[PDB]
Parts: sequence; structure tokens; C-alpha cells
Amino acid sequence: FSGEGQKLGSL
Amino acid sequence: NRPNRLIVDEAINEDNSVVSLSQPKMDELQLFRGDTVLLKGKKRREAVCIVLSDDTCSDEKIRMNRVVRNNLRVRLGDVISIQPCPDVKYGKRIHVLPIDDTVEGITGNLFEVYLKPYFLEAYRPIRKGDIFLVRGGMRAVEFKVVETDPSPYCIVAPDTVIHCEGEPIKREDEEESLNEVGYDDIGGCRKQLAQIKEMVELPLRHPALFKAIGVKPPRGILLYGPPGTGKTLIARAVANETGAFFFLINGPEIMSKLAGESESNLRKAFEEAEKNAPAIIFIDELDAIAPKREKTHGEVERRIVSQLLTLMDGLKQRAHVIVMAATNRPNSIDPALRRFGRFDREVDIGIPDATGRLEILQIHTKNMKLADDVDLEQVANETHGHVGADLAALCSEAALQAIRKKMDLIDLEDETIDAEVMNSLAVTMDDFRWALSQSNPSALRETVVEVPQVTWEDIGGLEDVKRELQELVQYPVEHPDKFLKFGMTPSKGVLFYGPPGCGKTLLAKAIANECQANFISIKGPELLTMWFGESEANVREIFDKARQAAPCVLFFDELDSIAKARGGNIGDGGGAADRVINQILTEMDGMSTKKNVFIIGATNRPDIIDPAILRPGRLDQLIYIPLPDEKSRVAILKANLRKSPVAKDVDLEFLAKMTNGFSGADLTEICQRACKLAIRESIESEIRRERERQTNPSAMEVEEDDPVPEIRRDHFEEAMRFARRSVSDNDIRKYEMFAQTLQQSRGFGSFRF
Amino acid sequence: NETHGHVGADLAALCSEAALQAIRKKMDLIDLEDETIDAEVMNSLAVTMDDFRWALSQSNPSALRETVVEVPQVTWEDIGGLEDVKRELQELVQYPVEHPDKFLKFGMTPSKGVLFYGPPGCGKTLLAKAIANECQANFISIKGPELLTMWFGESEANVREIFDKARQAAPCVLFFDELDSIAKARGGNIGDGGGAADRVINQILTEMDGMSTKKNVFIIGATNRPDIIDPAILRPGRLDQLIYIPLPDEKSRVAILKANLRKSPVAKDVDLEFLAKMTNGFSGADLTEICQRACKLAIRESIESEIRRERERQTNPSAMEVEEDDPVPEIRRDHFEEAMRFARRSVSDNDIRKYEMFAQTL
Amino acid sequence: FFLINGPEIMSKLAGESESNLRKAFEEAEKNAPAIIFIDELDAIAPKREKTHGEVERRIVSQLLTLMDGLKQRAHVIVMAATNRPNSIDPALRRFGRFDREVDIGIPDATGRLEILQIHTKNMKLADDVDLEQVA
Repeated sequence: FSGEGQKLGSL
Repeated sequence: NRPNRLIVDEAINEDNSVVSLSQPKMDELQLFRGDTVLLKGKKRREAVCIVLSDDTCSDEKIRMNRVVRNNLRVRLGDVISIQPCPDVKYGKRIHVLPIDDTVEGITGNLFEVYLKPYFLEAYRPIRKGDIFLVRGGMRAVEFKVVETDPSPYCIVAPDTVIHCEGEPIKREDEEESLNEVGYDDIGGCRKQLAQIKEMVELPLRHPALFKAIGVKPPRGILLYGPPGTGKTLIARAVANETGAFFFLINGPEIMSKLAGESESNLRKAFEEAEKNAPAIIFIDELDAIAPKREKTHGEVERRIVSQLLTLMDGLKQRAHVIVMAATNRPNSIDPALRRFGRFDREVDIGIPDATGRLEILQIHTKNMKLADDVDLEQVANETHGHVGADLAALCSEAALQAIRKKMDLIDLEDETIDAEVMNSLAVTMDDFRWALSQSNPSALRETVVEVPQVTWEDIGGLEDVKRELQELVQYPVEHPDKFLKFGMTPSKGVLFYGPPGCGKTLLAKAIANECQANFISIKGPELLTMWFGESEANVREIFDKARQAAPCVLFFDELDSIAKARGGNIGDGGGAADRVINQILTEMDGMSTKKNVFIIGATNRPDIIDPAILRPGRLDQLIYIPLPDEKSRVAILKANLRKSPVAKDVDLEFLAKMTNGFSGADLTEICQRACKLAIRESIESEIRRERERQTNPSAMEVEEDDPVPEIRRDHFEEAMRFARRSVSDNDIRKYEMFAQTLQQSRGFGSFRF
Repeated sequence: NETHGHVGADLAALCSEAALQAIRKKMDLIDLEDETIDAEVMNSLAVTMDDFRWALSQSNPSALRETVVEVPQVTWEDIGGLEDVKRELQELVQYPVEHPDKFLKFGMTPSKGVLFYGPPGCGKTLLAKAIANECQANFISIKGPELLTMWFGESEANVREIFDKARQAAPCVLFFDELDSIAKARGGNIGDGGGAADRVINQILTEMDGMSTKKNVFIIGATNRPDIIDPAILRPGRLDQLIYIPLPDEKSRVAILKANLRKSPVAKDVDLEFLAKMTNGFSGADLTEICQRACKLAIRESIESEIRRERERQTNPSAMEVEEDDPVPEIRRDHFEEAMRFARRSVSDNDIRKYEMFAQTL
Repeated sequence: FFLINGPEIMSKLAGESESNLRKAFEEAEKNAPAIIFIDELDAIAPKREKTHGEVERRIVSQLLTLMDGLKQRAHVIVMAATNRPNSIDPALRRFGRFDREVDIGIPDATGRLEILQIHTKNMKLADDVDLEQVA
């Protein structure tokens, strides 16, 4: 669990 | 209260963030078709969604989908307040995580590749901490909102950076969140709940009210009563409702081996709660903390009590710091704590009434359906009123009976439980009935003993007396309202005069078996003790338990040996007998409830009765049990012959006329003697048949085994020739003397014209 | 002046409770105020003297809260008979307490009062409870199982605690039960518990004979008959003062029966005068028993009538709403006569002689 | 099944036995859906009703706290192997005051032959003996 550390699901 | 708490109806639309609102609803409330309002649910469940305009799909009720109800932890028809939520902006870095029980099977990136448009420019203002099932990968993947950089209700948009890790949320946390705490086993404690809420909610939601009142509320509130009957449940409900810090304190927690460790721990906990929030001191199981510092022979215990007093009773000590004190033994309370200043408030938790019993039972049973065709209120009214977790025990017993019925029709099912069969395997009133018949008050269980089963109908004779006793039992319960209207109290001290054990103790047992309420049987030598005052303390405890165990029946059997007058011999010895009599009178007298005081008096010798308890009020009536008349003789004979095989050649009437002076014990003895003669004859016949079969090949399956299954008239004649009545003319004289005392004490009817 | 018992922050706590009750009433009748309350209502949240009085009546002393539990309260007026005795008791309660000028003019301290030789079974406890509810002051009443324990010296500790509590909460009358069970002399029950119980009784007497002669230290005693009670410490040097009582009466019996009937659903056709005439030789418990028996007969009749009506309705669904609600709202004079016929008296001539001799022993 | 023991209830320190029992319960729960082999179940029997032992009272309080309160229903249960139920007190007799409502155990002679059958089958000791018949 981490916040703003993994590249996210960009749309 | 407020009109904003509209009923949460059912929405036909499957959209989670859409509520079908009536035209009157969308109009009277500031509720547009695209208004992002905030709805508040149970246990601080706040969320923001859209309000759909559907006049034909709502009638003054917010039509809400089952997904919305599940997410908000609310039921159907709930009056949920709705307020505008325009502060929901785009979150900066919102942490997200799927649910392990819900993301099990959806392979790959089943969030970005399944619910891609569900959050990208989708204006999703969900609270930080919510989990919503998303249909992705031919499944329903639920992702729990791990965190949000913005406030809880953050508008998840494509611009919002949804932080996401590979943390799958297990279903254990889901159950724990579903394991909320409310009014599920608590019924009728309205006054206590209101007092607590006022001490908390009114203290918090209306702190200005307290400020204008110019006085702080009671920071120290004590909760006396039977703990764990819901007392622990009460604390859990408080903590779930409470938004402030709940500094839970166990009883045997601070006491450590190191010097002053307990006092240091207590001070640290107090300081942490004070610096934390306007917290409440959840002092759990605080009853065994101090013996009023009087019996406190322990120096460490004395120091602990002193530190506790200093922390509680201390100037400027409890500022916005409530003290959730729970007591299981109010008597064990310390002296200083029982006073205001150390515990300004104190409450005692009582047992619930049959109405409250039904309420709590239904609320507890709401988790399941164990009888579709039966009303739990009907059984609860039929229930004697066993309280606390008694309802939980009854539910568990019904579940066990249902499981027995199902797995009886099922296999071991170690791994292959048939879900359709498992789907509501049993919902039966019979299961509840079997549980209740197998159920009893747990408190009296230590005093409970096994008794033979006999019906009030199963006992022959004294039909008027039996009917009177049954009416006395029923009307006191069945028509409590009728008694209130008449405005009179019932009788307690019912006695019985005559030769006991002729069916007398049997009559008491049959009544208790046929008794809908509880029954406490007292043996004559039962309460004696050798320690100083121990017997009197035991009597007091028994009386107190019986008072708590309403309804109950005081079957003070063999009361003749316990009811001797003070000085019936040349002198008294020990004096504790007089103390016991005085304690009994203190039970027999004194201003109290006496809700169901069914005192059963059994004495073969009325002369051995102390008049003080024998007096009215202390005594209701005495049953002058005479010997059976020939009619009563035939009645007892028929009752005995209930299980016996009857012979048409037996002249029962002739015997009853002959056995005019006999007794019910005598009749039973005659029956037993005839049975023994028949059994001996049968054994001899079997021996002879075996001997013939031992010497020659002989048939074995013959009816000669019971040459007379019914009573041999020869056996009856032999029993008659065996013995006769044991009634003593001197005993008859003594009984008649007691009866004449009663009769001269009586008089002719008024008949005043 | 009323708040004699309350001490320390107890008065402030009672005031806070009155404020809480009044504010609860005002808000609940005003608004749930789940979000905010009316500032007009907030300024109009003043308590009332009625609210304070109601809370104070609900309120009690702090030590008594840790000391004793509640009991069924009754009115001194609600109990009939012993009007002179009731007047004397009320005077002793008030004029010695409510009047300090009476004490100054008289100087004589209040009498202790040994034991009311009252009715055997009707219960002097009834009178004590009615007075204590009427008295509105500290009242001590305990049973005989109070001090006897398997803890050495526990009874002495209990006696000391009782005395200290009384001193804190004076005035208070000790309506201790087991009067005979404590009054018996050292001998007789040889050897009891080796005299330890006798030692505790002697200490308590010395702690109470023997008590502090100030602040209207009072005690209340009674027995069914005084003969059971031995005057070991009941002598008026160890019992200080003494007060006995009589047995019941006939005119007083009629009065008590009338009070009981007034408490219940009365009837007119009942011959109360002839009932009182026959009631010359009975006891108030007997009258209560007759009333209970008549009420039971009436309830049985009502249940039978309801059963018949329900059976008719089931057999014919036309007779459900054609029945009178109260088949006998008043007591059936036939029911009263039948109850009297089934009844009997508890009056014992030998017991009467024994009680008189105990009284004659004075 | 964490085996209990009467000696484990003794602490030469202050509250060490109660703390140790709580720690053992916590360790068993966190370990697995384990069991609680509550031995010497008739040790603190009377719920300190008449008991004047504060250490005994403290032990009873700790035991109730373990048997009650938050998350009392762990994936384990204890055994109420009662030597004397009359000594035992209601502070456990409730379904929740202990693991559940306890039963009682007693011997029967008709089933004893089956028990006798098992005892005999333990070690062969007779061939022509009608041991079940004699039993």
C-alpha cells in the first residue's frame, strides 16, 4: 500500500 | 425529526450514486437532478451522490439501490438526512486498493483495465474508506478507498491522481465493518441509553447548551448490573457510536510486577486520553478495582486505589473527559468512587421485561430466519423471561436443532455442502419449541436439578385444589392487567397440611413440571452451614436470586423441619436457627418487588410451624390434604393404571370401596406388589420354558411370555391379603386437631342482607 | 432546610440534575436539535423551582446511594390506625428536628424507643416504610443477616460502619429487623458460636447504648411479641428509651378495611358494616387476604366470561362486539361473602396471652 | 490447544499469572484457529463471590475479561472440565461468560461394556473369557 508512488491508471 | 431525513426507499435503477427522488422531493428539498448532496448513514457513514428526479419512482421516500444501502451500511426505509456536498473537489493523491475477496479471480490490472471510465472524468465524490464493487473481467471487483489526499468526500476525476498499490483487502475487515454495534440485544434500556447520549451527544452536539447551563455534565458515570448480558455490548455500542477517543481500560491490565507500574500506566492513559481528544474513559470491568480501601490489605492495591482516586477525584482533572465506568457487583464498589466527585453518575442495568425481551430477541434474530411461519414475539411472550444473553442461547439452541435436522437429512458434508439445501436449510417453529423446551434460565442452572416429569393432569384427585393452584399461577401472569384494574396483589405462602409424600411431594413436582414459570425447590437440610453466618448468607443469596429470577416458584419442600418455632424444645441451641427464621421473614416481609413469589409450603406436622411465617401475608393458605375418598381412591387408581395394562376382571370400584381407609402411597404400593407378583410369575414361566427348551427342542416365539400382560386378579387379591392401610388414628387425631384449629379460626358466611 | 442529607458537592450535583431534567424536557418538547438549537430557546433554558423540586425528590443522599436500596413507598395517611402513635412519632421526628426551639424550651433529648409490640404479621415494617416515605429524612433499616460473616470481627466492623454512617447522616432511625434475634441474652443458645456473636452484639449495644448523644440519633424497633426479645440491652439504660405497641382492633380494623377498599375498585352492595362487625376479632393482614381472595374470584369470573364470549364468537362470528367490557367492575357482594366463607382468622388466644404477658412484663 | 494448568495460575510476581494467561490466549488466537485446553477448570470456581482473595479476584477479573469484551469470540474455545459444577459460578455459565453453556459427564454401566470392550481390546488378555458378559 502506497500513495502517489506507483504510475497510476492514466486515462 | 427534521424533514431532511427522508425514508430510504428501494431504487429500481441499478446505479449506485443515483436516488430516484419524487418531484415533491426534488422540489421541497434543494435537490436538483444534478445536485451532489451528502447523505449521512449509520456509525458516521457519510457519502456524496447524485439525486435523480423520478416522481413516479418515489413517494416522499428516497428510492435507494441495494448497492447504495450496502455501501452506506443502512437498511430500507431509513430516514437518512441529506445535505448539500459542494465542497467535494478533485482529490490530489487518493490511495486505492481492491478487495481480496472481491478481486479474487479477476486477473491482470482489473482496476485500470476494468473500471477505467468509472473514475476518469466521472465525478466520483466518494468518502475516503469506501469499497464499491465494479463489474470487471466477468466479475464484480470491489476496490476499497485506501486513502485520499483531499478530504473524505473527494471528487475522483481523471485529473485526480488515484494512488493504487497491490494491497488486496481481505473479507475479515469487511465483516468487521459489517460488525457494527447498535440496539440488537438491548431492549427497554431507554432511560440509560438516553442518559448516556445526553452525557455524550448533548454534551457534544450541544456543548453550548452545557455552557449556557453553567454546569458540566457528570464525567464519572457508573454502569452497575449483570455484566456481559449486554453490558459489554453496551460498551461496544457506545464506542461504535462515539466519535471521540475511547480509551478502553481492562481490569487486570495496569497491575504489573514492577514498582508503581500500575499507577504510572494509569497516569499515562489519563494523560494520553486528555491530550488525544475530548475522550471518554472506557473503564471496562472496573468492578474489581478496589474494596473501598477498607478491606484493601494489599499495599500495592491501596496505592492503586489512591492513584485512581487522585486521577478521578482531583481538581481540574476531568476536562471533557468522560469516565465509562462499568460495574458487575455494585456492592463491591469502593466508598469514594460510589460518591459524586469520583463518579458523579451511576447507573444500574436491570433485566428486560417480556416486551423488551421480545424486542431484543427479534433484533438479535434479525440476522436469520429460523421460523418463517412463526412469530418470535409469540414465543417471547410465551418465554418466561430469561434475560441477558438468554435470547442468544435460545437462538443458538434453535440453530443447533435445525442443524441436527438438516445434517440428519444431509451427509457429513466435510467439503460438499449442498448450497441449495444449505440455502435456508431449516426455518421451523418446531426448532424454536425444541430449543425452548431444552432451554432454561442460565442463572439458576447451578441451582437447577433434574426432576421427574409429571402433568397436573397426570396426578389424580384434588381437582379443585389443582385448579385453584393453576389459576393462582396463571392469573398472576396471564391477567396482570386484570389485577391492575382490580388493584390487588396475589397470594404467596401456599402450604399443605397432611401426610406428605402420599403424592404431596409428587403433586409439587407435577405442578412444577406443568409450571410455565421457573421453580426453585428447597430441601429442608439444604441451607444449613457451619461457618459463622454462612447459612443465613446462603438463604439471603437464594432469596435475592429468586427475586432476580422472576418469575420463579419457591418450592420450600420439607418446610416442616425448617419452620420450627423459636423454642419448641426445652431450650434453643446455637441461635442461628432464629437468625435464619428472621432472614426468611426479611424475605417474607419488607418493601420490595416480590414479582413472582410462589412459596410452596410442605409440612406433615403443622404443630412444628412457627406462627410468625405461618401468619397471614407471610403465609397465604395451607392445603389440609386429607386421605382419598372412595371416589378419590378410584381417581388415584385410574391415574396409577395409566401406564398399566388393565384387566377387565379387576373390580376397581370394589377395591376402592374396600380401600376407603387406604392411601395414595398405599394404592401405589398395592400396584407395585401386584406388578412384582406378575413379574415373578413371568420370570418363573420363562425359566420353566427355557428348562423345557433346554431339555427338548421347543418353540420360543410364543405369547406365553406374557401369560397375563394385564393384572392377574389373583395378584390383586394377594396384594390385598398382603397389607392394608397405614393411617394412624392418632395421626388422624392430630390432623383433625389442626383442622379444627383452622375451622374454629373460621366462621359462617356473612350473607348480610 | 429540606436538603439536610445532602452534603458537599451533592447539592451541586442535585442542581445539575435538575438543570439536566428541565433542559431535557425543554429541548425534547422544543426540538431534537440534531444540528443546532434555537438561540431563543437557549436563552429561554431557565430551570424552574418545580424542576428543582422534582429532581430533589428523585435525588437522594450520596452515602445512602452507596448504603441502601429503594423500597415500596407508602403514605402515613394511607395507613390507618394508631393515630395517637402516629402523631407521637411525627412529633418526635419533626418537633425535635424541624423545631430547634422546641429542643431549647424543653431541653429533653428525643427518646430512643425500644420496640413496638405491634401486630404479628401485618408488619410494623409497613408502618416504618410509610413513615419513612412521609418522614423525608435519613432512615436506616437492616435485616439480621447484616453482620454475621465468616470474617473474624466482620460484625464489629459492620456495627462501626453503621454507627459512622448514622453519624454522617443524622438524624436517622435504625429500623433494624431481627429484633428478637439480637435481643436474646448470652445464655440459652449454648453455646452459640462461642460467644463471638454475643461479643458483637454486646459491642454494638455499647456502640449504640452507648452511641453519640447528639444530632437526634434515633432508632426504631418492633416485634410481633416482646417475649421473644430478651431485655439484655433492651433495658432503659442500654436501650436508652423504650416504646411498645398494641395489637389490632375492631374500629381500627374497619378503618383499615375502608382504606384498602378505597385503594381498590369499591362496590356499594357489599355490607361493609356487617363485615366490620364480624371483623371484631381479625387482623389487617386477614382483611387484605379477604380482599385478595375476592379480587381473585372476580378475575376468575372475568376470565370465564371472556372465554365464553370468545367461544361464542368462534362458534358464531356475530357476538364479538356485543359484550360489556366489565362484567363486574365493582366487587360482587356474593364474591365477598364467598371469600369470607372460605376465609379464616389468624387470631390466637394463646399467642394473645403470651403477647399480653410480655406487655405485662413491663 | 494451549494446555492450561493450575500452577500456571500462580505468580510470584504481581499479576504475572494473569498477564501470562492473557498473553497465552493472545498467542494462541494469533497463531491459528487453535483450541484452549482449559485444564483445572475448577480452580477459580466461585467467581470470587465469597472469595476474599484479591489476587484470586484479580485472576477472576482477567479471566472474565478474556472470556468477555471486544473480540472475545476468537477462532478458539475453552474446555469447562469441571470437577464440581456447584463450586463453579454463573460468571462462566452464560453462553459468552465462557465458551458456552457446559454439560456434565458421568459413567453408565451399559455403555461401560463398550468402554470395557475398548479397555480389553487395548491389550489381548483372554480368549475363552466372556469378558463382556461378565462386565
